[PDB]
Amino acid sequence: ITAKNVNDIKGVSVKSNPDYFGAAKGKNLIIVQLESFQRNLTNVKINGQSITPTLDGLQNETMYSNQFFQTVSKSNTADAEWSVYTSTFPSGYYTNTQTYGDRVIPSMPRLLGKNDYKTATFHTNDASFYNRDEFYPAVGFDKFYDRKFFGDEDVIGFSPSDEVLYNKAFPILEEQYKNNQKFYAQLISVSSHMPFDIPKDKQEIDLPSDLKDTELGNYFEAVHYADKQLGEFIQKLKDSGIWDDSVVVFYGDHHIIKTDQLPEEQKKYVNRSTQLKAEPADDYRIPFFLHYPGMENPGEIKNVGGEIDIMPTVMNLLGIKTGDQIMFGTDILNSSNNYVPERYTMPEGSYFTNSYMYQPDESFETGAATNYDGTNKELSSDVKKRFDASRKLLQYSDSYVNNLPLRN
Amino acid sequence: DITAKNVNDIKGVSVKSNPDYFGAAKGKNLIIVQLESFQRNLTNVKINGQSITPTLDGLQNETMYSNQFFQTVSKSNTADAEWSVYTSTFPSGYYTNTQTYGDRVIPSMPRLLGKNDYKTATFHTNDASFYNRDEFYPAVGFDKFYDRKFFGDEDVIGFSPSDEVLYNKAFPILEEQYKNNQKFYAQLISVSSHMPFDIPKDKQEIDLPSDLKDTELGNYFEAVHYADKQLGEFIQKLKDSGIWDDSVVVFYGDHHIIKTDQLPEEQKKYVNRSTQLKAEPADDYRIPFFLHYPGMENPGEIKNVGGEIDIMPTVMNLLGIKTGDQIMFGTDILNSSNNYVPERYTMPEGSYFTNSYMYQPDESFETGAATNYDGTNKELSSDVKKRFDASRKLLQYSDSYVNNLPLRN
Ligand SMILES: [Cl-]
Ligand SMILES: [Cl-]
Ligand SMILES: [Cl-]
Ligand SMILES: [Mg+2]
Ligand SMILES: [Mg+2]
Repeated sequence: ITAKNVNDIKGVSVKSNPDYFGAAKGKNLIIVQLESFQRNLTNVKINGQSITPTLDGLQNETMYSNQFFQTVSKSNTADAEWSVYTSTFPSGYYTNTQTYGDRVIPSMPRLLGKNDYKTATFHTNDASFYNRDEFYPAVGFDKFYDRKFFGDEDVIGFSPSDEVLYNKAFPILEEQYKNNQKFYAQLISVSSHMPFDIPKDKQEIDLPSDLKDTELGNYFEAVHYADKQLGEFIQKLKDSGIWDDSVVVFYGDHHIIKTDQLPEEQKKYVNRSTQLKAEPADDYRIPFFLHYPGMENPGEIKNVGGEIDIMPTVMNLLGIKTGDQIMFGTDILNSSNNYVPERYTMPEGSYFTNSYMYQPDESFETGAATNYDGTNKELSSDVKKRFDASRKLLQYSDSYVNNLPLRN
Repeated sequence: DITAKNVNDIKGVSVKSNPDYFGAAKGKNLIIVQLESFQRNLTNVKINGQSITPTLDGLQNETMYSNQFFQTVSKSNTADAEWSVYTSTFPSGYYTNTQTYGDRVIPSMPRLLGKNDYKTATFHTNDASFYNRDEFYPAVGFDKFYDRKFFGDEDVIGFSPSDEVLYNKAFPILEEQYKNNQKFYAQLISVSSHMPFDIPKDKQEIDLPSDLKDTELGNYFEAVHYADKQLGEFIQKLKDSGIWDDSVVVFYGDHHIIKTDQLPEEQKKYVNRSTQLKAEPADDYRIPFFLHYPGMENPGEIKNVGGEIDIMPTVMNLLGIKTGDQIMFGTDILNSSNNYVPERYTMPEGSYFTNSYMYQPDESFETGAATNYDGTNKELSSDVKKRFDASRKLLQYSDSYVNNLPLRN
């Protein structure tokens, strides 16, 4: 298995002389993974109250996507991290951070570490969760900051709040910045994790009575809190000068609300402005925002992507050659026909494109392609090719990951 | 390979082989009322001499009742309560079970009663599309459900007809079954005390002190008082008609709604401390539970703990119905003394409540904490470990069992 072979199997055409290559050469990298944020519940107003004003404001000054998809399996948050760090698929069976925490895993932090970046990840819960204390070394992060680093002050749910996350991380980044140390920081938010129970004094949305004592109402309070704290973190990055010297990426780890299951009177709260009339496609959309210094071309990215695509997309902006490193993702700024294979909650060979989703049943022929306007799509040759490629890619990714060398 | 015996062995609660009260209510009707957002630490409260729940307080002298009965809910609280009660299986840590498994043939209390000559119905004044009830109720084998279409749009409180309309329109249906010798199980789901607790001004009967007036807790007290009043009127009709003397009647709160430790300091004096558990969330997770059956000679406080999953096995014993090979994760609370209640979703998996302490894990079992209900720490002994392991295994088995249920089509 080689990098070329994998790319040929996927069959997505990527520019040989890529645009934006090294547009952010030598810049820092800050990535924030936002817990349980989904695109169809962002940019929503409840009686004039914006739920995600921070994300809404970023649309004018970033490249962002309305068709960016989660690529997760059994352990959703950890599968998101797996996808992003490794550009390999999460398992259909295992939790990869558990099963492969004993391997030497090629990765984004490892590659950046070979290009003079110090690398760290930040999360306020204990790193024993999902085997993170083994996984983070396995992917070659120089450091991870876990509950031991963050206090037990201002707990929301089961660990310190996003406010504590950003306030304790920022000074570390500021000191690296002042000392001319190129850095990659990954922050994993948590305050908007289910059950979305936010202290009363931190709830800022006055909910209408059809949202009171509902999962969706609680979700909106938690997302609003998380978005607020993100905005305060961004303002500190701007004031400090870090923003103008860094690539910054924000994405939701995965969806949490099944919007077609909502009570009928709550459905009016779902954002329909970029709705896909196919499930689970619509819900599987996660917000995605990308900033880099001196960007001249902000706006909507048309090519679809998933979490596995973040690494190749970012490495291109940072001007880093990936060489022989196997990546199952694609640089989304240098392709136009990308697609995203899915598994676990969907059968193997399921995938999303920029215009339709395919899902098999007992066989390819008994499956269904559904256009994003809701109409059926005939199972043509191209639909078949992506199904076959998707299944082969998953096989290769599973085999590749399973054959990684042991750390000991 | 999951059997009823295996599940019971995993839980490890000792249940009398020759049970007491078996068939004490053989052949009687069953009426169960699920009271929206009632919690035990906000019942039997007086505000300046005014009783908030005088109906429930009065029942204490003539029922078996519990001061340590717990909610067992997850993502969709009201529906998870119904799930727990009808199925005696745990709500999911991930799904809303009434949504995800509404396409299954689900073994249940109404299904089992239907095989013992009961006609079964559930009543709720909102639209049955909510939480997939219009599929869930058939899935568990209710003969009928009566929803908003049946109740009309008179006397709306909040978003649907009042508890008064619920009881007034249900009663004549029960009365006709009674007169025609049709044994029945009726499940009524109240709604007037749902948040935001908006009760019409002419229906507010508590004169609130200024530290409660126009506050969430104040509105909560008016709504609970209204709901308790209407429950009392329903009971009086059951008594007058003769149905009361021919029926097992169970009342329970679906789940708590007020986080009492988050109240303003001056409102905390309103919380009932008389049977306080000095552990959270144990204290708030207590829901009222009252059981009546005709010719009961032994009214008073049930010492053994229970949760919503325990209602089915407890009731089937009273009705003299053998459950056979039907898998139940709950326990007959009148024939055990060491029952415990696993919790999830708002607590980590392996958390549980006993009659004397709560356990909650952290990163591992060993880094968790057992807290006695007097507030003191409890050392993590072998028995504490066994219940943690059993709790986690029970949740796994329940999730697997429910996921493997056959499709209705
Ligand atoms: Cl008790
Ligand atoms: Cl559930
Ligand atoms: Cl139990
Ligand atoms: Mg997550
Ligand atoms: Mg409820």
